[PDB]
Amino acid sequence: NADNYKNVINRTGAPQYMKDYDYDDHQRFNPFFDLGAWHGHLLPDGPNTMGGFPGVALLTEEYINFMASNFDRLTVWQDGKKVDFTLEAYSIPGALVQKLTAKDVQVEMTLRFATPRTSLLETKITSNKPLDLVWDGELLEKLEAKEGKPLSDKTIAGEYPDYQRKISATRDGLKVTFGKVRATWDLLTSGESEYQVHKSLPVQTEINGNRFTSKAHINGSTTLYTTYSHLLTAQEVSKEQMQIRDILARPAFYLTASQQRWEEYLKKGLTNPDATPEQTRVAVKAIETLNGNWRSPGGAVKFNTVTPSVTGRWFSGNQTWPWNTWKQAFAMAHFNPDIAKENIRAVFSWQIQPGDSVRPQDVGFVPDLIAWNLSPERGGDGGNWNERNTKPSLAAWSVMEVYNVTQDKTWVAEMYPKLVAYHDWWLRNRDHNGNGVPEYGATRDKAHNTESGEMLFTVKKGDKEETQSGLNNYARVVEKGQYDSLEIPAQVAASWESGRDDAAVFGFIDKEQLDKYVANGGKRSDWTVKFAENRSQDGTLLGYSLLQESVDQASYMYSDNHYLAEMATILGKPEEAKRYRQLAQQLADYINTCMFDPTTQFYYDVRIEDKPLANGCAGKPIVERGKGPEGWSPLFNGAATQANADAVVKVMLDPKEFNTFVPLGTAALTNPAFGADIYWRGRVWVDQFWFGLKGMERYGYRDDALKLADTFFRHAKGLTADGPIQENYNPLTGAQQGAPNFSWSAAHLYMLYNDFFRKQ
Ligand SMILES: OC[C@H]1O[C@H](OC[C@H]2O[C@H](O)[C@H](O)[C@@H](O)[C@@H]2O)[C@H](O)[C@@H](O)[C@H]1O
Ligand SMILES: [Ca+2]
Repeated sequence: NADNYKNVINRTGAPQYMKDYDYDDHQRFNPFFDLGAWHGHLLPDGPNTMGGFPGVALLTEEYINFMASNFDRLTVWQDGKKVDFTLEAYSIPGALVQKLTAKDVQVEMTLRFATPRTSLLETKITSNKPLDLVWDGELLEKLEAKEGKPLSDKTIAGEYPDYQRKISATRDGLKVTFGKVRATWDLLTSGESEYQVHKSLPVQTEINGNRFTSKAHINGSTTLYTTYSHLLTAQEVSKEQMQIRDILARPAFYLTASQQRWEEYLKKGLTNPDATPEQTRVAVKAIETLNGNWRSPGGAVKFNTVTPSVTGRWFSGNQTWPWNTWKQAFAMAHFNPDIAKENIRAVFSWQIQPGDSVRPQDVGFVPDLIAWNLSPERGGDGGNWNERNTKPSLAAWSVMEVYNVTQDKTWVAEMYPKLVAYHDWWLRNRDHNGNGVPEYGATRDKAHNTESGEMLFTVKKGDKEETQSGLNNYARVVEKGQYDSLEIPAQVAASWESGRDDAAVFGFIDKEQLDKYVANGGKRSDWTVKFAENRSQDGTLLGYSLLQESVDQASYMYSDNHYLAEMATILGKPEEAKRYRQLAQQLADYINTCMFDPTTQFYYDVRIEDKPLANGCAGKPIVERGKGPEGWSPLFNGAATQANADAVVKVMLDPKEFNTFVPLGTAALTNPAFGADIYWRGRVWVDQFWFGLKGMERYGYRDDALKLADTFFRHAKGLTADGPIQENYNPLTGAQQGAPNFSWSAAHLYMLYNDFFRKQ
């Protein structure tokens, strides 16, 4: 029951700036969103906010921007005298609650969500005499701050002259109008968006520039109702009036709907009886977090989706990525299965079709990033929407977990063809050596190449830049190697497509570390990831590949074939299933044979060397760039043989390798590029962690995973505090880092609850 879980996350705070950013540019507060709505609310922290839920957070299509600190804050007056209240404020799963206590008057305010654009406040007043009610509010003025401190003296209206915010009174409340602003990286409004306030009683309203006062009289105890609605289009504004009228006409129905929606989340969700109360509350933090990141249809995205973080700088709006989607939907299938199915649908709703007007050669491609606004290339003015690359595909796994939970045959029939086209695209456009095993890469694009299809790249040295074109020139410039750095947009995009930005296995390594690598007898060339282009037989360019085959990528492909075979068998396709089992078999054979080094007893990526080996392997395992989580991807995805897996677990459990203060980080201590505070070269991510625990388990090492889970739990910082879920942990110290309310950490924290956490 909800009440058992008060203040799981700290949702207090009084924003002072539109961008009230923390150190990494994320909104430093944690607003309550639900039902996919495009606004959210914080709790009051003291006297100045008491009587209201401060911090109206607006989701301006692709970003989170605060509107007001105080907005619709109640204050109570009896015989011209202000009533003095003391405050209790708390969140629960699915609602914010605050109570104001005094001698002769008491107020109970409960804020829940009614529709995907409209939240509902219930104000329950209890009094033995008549009362005068004052609500007040004030829009924000100041622009930007970091850690509470201002970065400038810039004002919101200065920065956006065409915003022209205007508070206006109405027949049953007030409203805020917003002018058109197309600040592509900051603030995005249609020109007809609004924040509407509607009340269940007549009120009298005074507007004073960018603040308001509103008054009313009541005879005694009474429960009144208020709607708050952020609406982004003229068409939304019209289509809501009707739904506001039905909420005020029957509030209890909507409270009850929400109230019940959440009891069912918690019921379906909290299914591990071995878990401790502390661990069960971590699971609920994740469910809240995950549900908060759920957005309803909005702009170009016709489905309900889930973003990496609603308070994130670049993860807000309905901006959706396939990678974290699979992880999110795997977890949310175990509690909010409806929206898990929609998240998957949303990612596949812009899958490339035959005859596409941008990339007809990318059929099956699933974009890296979809959002409210399409790219100029597709008709919109969006700067985030991205088809430079996809991301690593665990689609079939994620789709199969929803079916595991629901048993819905029609779900599998819906998805199968979407997945098969994605599978086919990998093999056609990401297998430079037609050898059956994928590379990470990039697509053909404005940013990657000329209109002739000649790959762009910039050569840098000292203060000198030199943009050039063509794979011929690129090859040469690399051979000579007379540059400080070499920027290839297409190669930059394949690091995105890898899922890891700074990774050792893709050649990234700081001066001082590389120097010690050389002093230990390495050559600098060992860290140079070559790059090539994929052409059809017709000579058409299809994209690019890293001249390197990644072991995680091959493992995910094994999974893809594995699950597509089961899906095929379920849909009564025995011959398509036999073919996927065979592809799977060839991938396991290639992974074990080509990517496992018996010497160091672990898996690694392979180079696509200029000529293949005697055993069909495109190259030798890239052991010289150290070990990392990809090493146990074959265990997780089930590609590994019992023996090879036995070896990998030996390494994983070794204190000098991956078994650290927080285990299973993103580079072993023995990696040459290792850095404890480096995101993808040391720091522990919960997904990788969990892939690893599952991997041990699958090959008989459940009790060892349970140990590591207990270590993770005792050591990972803040896990049982009330702070938002973040991205990763330093493996030596436990410090958290990365964006608050990070979905996939929630996805996988939740699954750690479901699989491995227990009473010790
Ligand atoms: O938009 C493509 C990109 O989106 C996500 O990364 C957002 C990044 O945007 C800027 O590069 C910013 O400076 C970074 O700090 C921020 O993480 C995603 O994580 C990438 O994989 C890629 O899809
Ligand atoms: Ca290949």
